[PDB]
Amino acid sequence: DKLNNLVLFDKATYDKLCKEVPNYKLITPAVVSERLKIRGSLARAALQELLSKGLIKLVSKHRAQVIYTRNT
Amino acid sequence: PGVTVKDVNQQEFVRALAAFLKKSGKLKVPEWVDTVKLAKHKELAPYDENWFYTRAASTARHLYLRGGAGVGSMTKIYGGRQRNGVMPSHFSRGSKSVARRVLQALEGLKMVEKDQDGGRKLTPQGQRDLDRIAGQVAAANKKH
Amino acid sequence: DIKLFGKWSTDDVQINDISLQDYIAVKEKYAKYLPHSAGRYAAKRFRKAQCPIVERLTNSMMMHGRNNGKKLMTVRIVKHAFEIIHLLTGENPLQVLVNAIINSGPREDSTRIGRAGTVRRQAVDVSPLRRVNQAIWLLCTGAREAAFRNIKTIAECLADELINAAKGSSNSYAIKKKDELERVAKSNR
Amino acid sequence: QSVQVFGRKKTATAVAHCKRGNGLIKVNGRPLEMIEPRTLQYKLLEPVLLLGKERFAGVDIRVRVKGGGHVAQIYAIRQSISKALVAYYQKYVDEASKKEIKDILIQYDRTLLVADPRRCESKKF
Amino acid sequence: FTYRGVDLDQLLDMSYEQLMQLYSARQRRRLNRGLRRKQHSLLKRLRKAKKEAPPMEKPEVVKTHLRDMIILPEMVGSMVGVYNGKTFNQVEIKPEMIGHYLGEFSITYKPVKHSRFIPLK
Amino acid sequence: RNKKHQKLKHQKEAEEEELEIPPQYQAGGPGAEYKAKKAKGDVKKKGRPDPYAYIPLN
Amino acid sequence: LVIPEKFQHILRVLNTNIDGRRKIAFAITAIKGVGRRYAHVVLRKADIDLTKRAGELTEDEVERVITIMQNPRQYKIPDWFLNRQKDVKDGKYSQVLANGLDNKLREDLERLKKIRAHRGLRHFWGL
Amino acid sequence: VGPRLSRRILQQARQQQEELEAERERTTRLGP
Amino acid sequence: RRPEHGGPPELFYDETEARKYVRNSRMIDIQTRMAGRALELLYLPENKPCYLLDIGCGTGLSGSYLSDEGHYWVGLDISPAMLDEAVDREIEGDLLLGDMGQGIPFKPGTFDGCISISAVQWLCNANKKSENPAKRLYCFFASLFSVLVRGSRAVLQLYPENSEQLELITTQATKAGFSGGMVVDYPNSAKAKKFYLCLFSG
RNA sequence: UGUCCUACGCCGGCAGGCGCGGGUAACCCGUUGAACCCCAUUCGUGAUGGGGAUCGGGGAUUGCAAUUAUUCCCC
Ligand SMILES: Nc1ncnc2c1ncn2[C@@H]1O[C@H](CSCC[C@H](N)C(=O)O)[C@@H](O)[C@H]1O
Repeated sequence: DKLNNLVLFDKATYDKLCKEVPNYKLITPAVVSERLKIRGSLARAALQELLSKGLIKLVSKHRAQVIYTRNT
Repeated sequence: PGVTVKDVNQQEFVRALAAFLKKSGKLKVPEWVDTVKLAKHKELAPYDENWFYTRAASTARHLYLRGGAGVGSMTKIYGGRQRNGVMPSHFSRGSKSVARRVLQALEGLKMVEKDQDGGRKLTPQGQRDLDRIAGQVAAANKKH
Repeated sequence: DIKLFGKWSTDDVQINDISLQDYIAVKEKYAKYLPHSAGRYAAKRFRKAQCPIVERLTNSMMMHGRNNGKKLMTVRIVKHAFEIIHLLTGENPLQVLVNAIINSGPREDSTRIGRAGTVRRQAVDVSPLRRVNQAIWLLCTGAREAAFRNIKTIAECLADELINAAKGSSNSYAIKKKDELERVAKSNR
Repeated sequence: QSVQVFGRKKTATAVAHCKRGNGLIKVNGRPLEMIEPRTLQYKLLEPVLLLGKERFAGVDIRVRVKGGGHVAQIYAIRQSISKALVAYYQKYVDEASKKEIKDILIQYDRTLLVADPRRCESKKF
Repeated sequence: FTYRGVDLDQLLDMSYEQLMQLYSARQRRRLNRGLRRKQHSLLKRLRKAKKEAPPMEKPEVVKTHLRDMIILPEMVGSMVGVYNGKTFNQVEIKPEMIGHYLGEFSITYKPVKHSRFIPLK
Repeated sequence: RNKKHQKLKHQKEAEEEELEIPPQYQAGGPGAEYKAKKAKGDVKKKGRPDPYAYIPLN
Repeated sequence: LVIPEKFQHILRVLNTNIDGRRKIAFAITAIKGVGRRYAHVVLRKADIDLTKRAGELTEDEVERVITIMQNPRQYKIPDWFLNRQKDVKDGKYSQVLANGLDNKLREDLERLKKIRAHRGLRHFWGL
Repeated sequence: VGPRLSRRILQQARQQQEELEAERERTTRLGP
Repeated sequence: RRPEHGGPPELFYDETEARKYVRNSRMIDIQTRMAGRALELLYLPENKPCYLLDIGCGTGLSGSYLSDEGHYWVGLDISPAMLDEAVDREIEGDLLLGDMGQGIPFKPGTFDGCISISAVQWLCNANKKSENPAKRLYCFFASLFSVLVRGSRAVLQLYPENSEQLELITTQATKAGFSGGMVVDYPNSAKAKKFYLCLFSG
């Protein structure tokens, strides 16, 4: 029915993100938003933050689609 | 040997020239900078709060690429598509006062001057500054 | 070596089905840099068997009105689809593309005949050209009606449909519609 | 020594001048690698990639392009550069290189040297 | 009552030329473009109707075809009849009527005020 | 052209029913008054109910 | 980042509810009398980060933005940009927001009904 | 080619020739 | 171009088509006033309780209209997705899953009225080799004449794609003993031309 | 296509206003700097930043005259 995606990081959500996102083999805003039940703009912000800390590898950048994946 | 404006990426050049004109800080910023739409076909105010420096950088570049442009030419350049309600869309020009204020601010910085046959055109010293910032773009991009 | 998007090779591409070697044109003469060619592959009959198959996907994603004529958007879509399918699967994207094409084309169709009131269905065979065409159409429809109102983009849904039809798992749209068509053909011999 | 050729598309025209040089490519005074649509960038870059940068290392070209749209202009540009190199290696360089290069272009793509004569149809009352 | 923070007494005492700014853009453009001979004509007729009235009750009714008069504060209290195409509507000019046209107060059209087979055999 | 199309589509329907009738008798035992002359449509009357058609079954 | 300890899911301003789980520049538009343009200009005059979400504004921020929307002319918001420019009874420039919008609307309808012009009579004959 | 497209091509090539060949007050007095 | 050409009703009416049907405002509005016309087209007496069949019930909005008027009804359908979203709609009457052409499993002398909405057109064509539309229609119409009360009425709404379908349907109806006719609502219209085969047992 | 098309200068946020030039025309608008498209930002499945109808206030413009909203602009 009506989705109730979180607008901001909860504590358990942030911890689960930080220790379960960096092993997915495919990192896009859509997959994190759908399987973490979060708003996609904050999904993009979280992915940008994980890229900023040097832990996730960007593959290609676009205005339409951005894709990341694991370092190793 | 010196790289020109026409020798680099235009978007990075425009952003670097915007940073240049922002750090100079001597353009006459209008009092209505945060309360206007840039054309009648817009739907919101510009999302980048210091849009004036970006617009002035792009204006300077456009005069470099083609001289003799007045206010009407720059309103033609930044014109877009008005969605007329439930009625078919059309091409609409930009706002004249914003283009005029950009041109007069660039004249106040002495980068841009009039000519005898028409509108505004580039000064030699502003053209030196523009070649300098273009070389900075090429060094920051093509040598990296 | 000619490469799709500068990073995808067509030398290791092996086509499995004997039926379609002349009708899936991706080899050393059909290898192109980009799925855009401005080609007139439809001015004469059977010319579109010489069209490279990524150009056929690119030509078949320009559907439902708004997207007509927008081919650069579609070249972008299939490019991002190739990157994401390579990341998710770990091998050559073009290979599972031709795999999903082979596994998605129906082999036995039904035709509707009638005289007056009495309308019945007779099972008939399919041309290889129609096999490839229907596989392309069903995959494009699967991706398109797969996304349409969700957070997932068009490229992710296209790549997921392409994987799900490459391995032939029943969660794919194209293999479901193909199985339905083959079932009604078997019931209407 | 220099030659001047042209290529065309629906309405887009490209005029290419080919002179002895060192391997810099100018279109409308702008470099080849900076023309706006990157999605068609390899469509702009196919003659160089098929022939190698070593065949362009002793030549320079400048192309003026007028008419058409983005894609039509790109196709006219690639036709212009291919015809310019063919004309130059025909006139001032030996003919065997010109024939083998012409064969390479025409086996990869006929529209690199033969114009597509398709235009918009007229509507009659 | 007040109109744009101005009372009727000095509104009558205000000029013709700087009353213009108090009105809306349509009225201001009309007052820019002058008034015609019929306008001052019916102004004189309503003034004559006000002059010959006994001072206890309302004056007599002045009737006209002319639907594109703007109601000015001079006309407040007058008894005006406007032709709506077939009949005359008689209306008292209130102070609240201070901006509109006369033709708004006599509408020229009327409101529009606008079983299944069952088988027996 | 679409006029004659529709008109004799209706005429074929009527002819097929009229040819259904005699073998139906053997083996076993329409808005014309509501048609508008000015336009294609369906005009209401006061004496009769809303527009309809009754084709009885034999 | 993470949720602040004073994240307001529901805001109660101008006798109207605000959904706090949204950007501020549209949670402002959630009430009547303000759309996207006036919300953006109010927030730029108020010097508030528009990237920030609505639910994490402090009491000083909400009271100053409420203060600015009640008296926009004082904070150099221009005359032309306002909702009501010349009130008919008392000529002055303002911005009616929550209940004053409904007040001025229904009293304008009553004014058009009392004078028996075409517009008011037609509107009330429409129902 | 046809008239219009060839005309545009010819003028374009002429302008390119002149811009390749490219790369003070009027004489107000008669005698120096 | 038309749903009939999709194939058997068990395959065209899958879950996705059901979810597009339930979220469709035109379907709701038109099929609601068709249920109204169907219930008004049989002369069942006013203030008299009656028992009805609502075949081709699909969503049960026709059943919701029958229950709105106070009357009780039994739903019969072939697609499971239609019955799933109908029970999801919390309709009052009882549903049943079964093909109508094979025969309606009810005892004779049972129902005061029958209402069929957009379903009889599906029995005019054969989607299997074992299928034969003439005998299927004969069986289904004989099952109507069996399970109905003698003297009850059955309204049968349809949108015949040509006159051959009408020819075969009417022949199989008149050879099953049914007496009645055709109410062609708004005959010369196009967007409101709706065919209603009205039947009764004597 | 153009003696109403318009370059340019000044004012106003916009419609618009003022002045001064070209064009009876491949000569000036005009190298017709069109939109889709392309590249970055915000948005995140929400009758929601989709969609704009219908209204409230004000300004401007063409007309002898805009009321029953001529047309345009802002909220
Ligand atoms: N032979 C058959 N037996 C039973 N049901 C059938 C059938 N052929 C078609 N149907 C049914 O006819 C329906 C058409 S959809 C009708 C929906 C309904 N009128 C409403 O809107 O409430 C489907 O539910 C389908 O399953």
